[PDB]
Amino acid sequence: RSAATREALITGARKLWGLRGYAEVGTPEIATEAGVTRGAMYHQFADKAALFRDVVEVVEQDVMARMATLVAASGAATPADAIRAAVDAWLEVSGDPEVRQLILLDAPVVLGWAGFRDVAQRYSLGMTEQLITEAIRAGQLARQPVRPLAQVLIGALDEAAMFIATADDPKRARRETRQVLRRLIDGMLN
Amino acid sequence: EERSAATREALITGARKLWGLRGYAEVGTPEIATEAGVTRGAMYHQFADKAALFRDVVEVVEQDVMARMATLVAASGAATPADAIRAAVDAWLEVSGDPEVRQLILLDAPVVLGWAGFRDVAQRYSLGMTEQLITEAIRAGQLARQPVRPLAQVLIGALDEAAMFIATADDPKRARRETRQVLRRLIDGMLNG
Ligand SMILES: CC(C)Sc1nc2ncnc(N)c2[nH]1
Ligand SMILES: CC(C)Sc1nc2ncnc(N)c2[nH]1
Repeated sequence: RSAATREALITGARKLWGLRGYAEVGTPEIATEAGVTRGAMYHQFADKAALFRDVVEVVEQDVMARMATLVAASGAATPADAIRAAVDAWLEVSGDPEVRQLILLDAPVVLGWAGFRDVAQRYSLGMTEQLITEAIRAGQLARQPVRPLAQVLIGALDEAAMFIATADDPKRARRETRQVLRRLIDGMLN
Repeated sequence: EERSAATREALITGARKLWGLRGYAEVGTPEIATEAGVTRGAMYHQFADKAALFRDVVEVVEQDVMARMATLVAASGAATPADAIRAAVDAWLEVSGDPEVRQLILLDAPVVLGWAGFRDVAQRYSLGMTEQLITEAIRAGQLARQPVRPLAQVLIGALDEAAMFIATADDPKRARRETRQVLRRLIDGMLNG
């Protein structure tokens, strides 16, 4: 009922904002894409930013699912190779035009830095801490505090993706950034 | 004329002090005018609104952050580019740990300036110094030849997240010790020297 309306609105908002950006699409156009009235939409979402918060949750769930599948697919043989594949998986997924627009460009603006940090960490800290713990257990990464390392790596990878997202030559930005991240990772791994 | 130049400096000083202590959201422009000893009319002549005064406060705070980083690196006695990078990382944790810098740069500025605004300021102050330390290390053979701007950007993201993690940690003393250790391991893995 309400759940059907909310799911229609989130789907339509993800599609249209994914293509043209948060700033360029109003709630009435999203209501039309979804097949609901303005009244029904206003009942479910106070304002545009509330609908965007639910869009970011569903997109982040999909980002983390896709990254897990690419890492499972990579044929990584050790925890060190799992971390290298996880970095390749992030650059691949964050290079999706919808992810670029909603997560890398719009979410930091609409959510704020604190908001974006909270979402990024809520979705990514667990996977990141896991990869670090497995590398430490396999003797391929120095025993060190896991959470601070995970935090710093997430900040590095988020900034890498945002640099590529806004680069004048994104093809070259991506190749050069991937080399930077490999050197950084490889200096930690043994 | 001289009265107005004095008023502008008094407002920036008083706003920096009070917002530094209690946060942007907790201090209004009337209290800042009173602190500075000027009328609301004199404050309104200098600053269209509260956020315009905050933008000028961020500029003098950022100038002092970058000056203090340069001072702490000069004071380290670093003799090589590699040792200057190690000193610069320790200097950022020290400077970003100043309670006024924490409150105005790490907490208030992203909110008041917005994302685009805050990133533009952060880059204007930090990218130059960072790229210079990287170029010197590459020239000295202490860092592999590579494109400078992508490395600078990734390291700035790492260092910004380190500072924000300490700023909001349950135990900031421990967060800072542990973050300093992981950043030292990270740069020592990349530096030939
Ligand atoms: C996969 C991780 C090693 S890196 C990462 N950064 C992120 N930022 C925003 N949303 C996410 N899901 C992120 N994941
Ligand atoms: C230059 C390096 C220590 S990293 C750095 N990130 C920053 N963010 C905001 N304002 C600054 N001055 C910053 N410096």
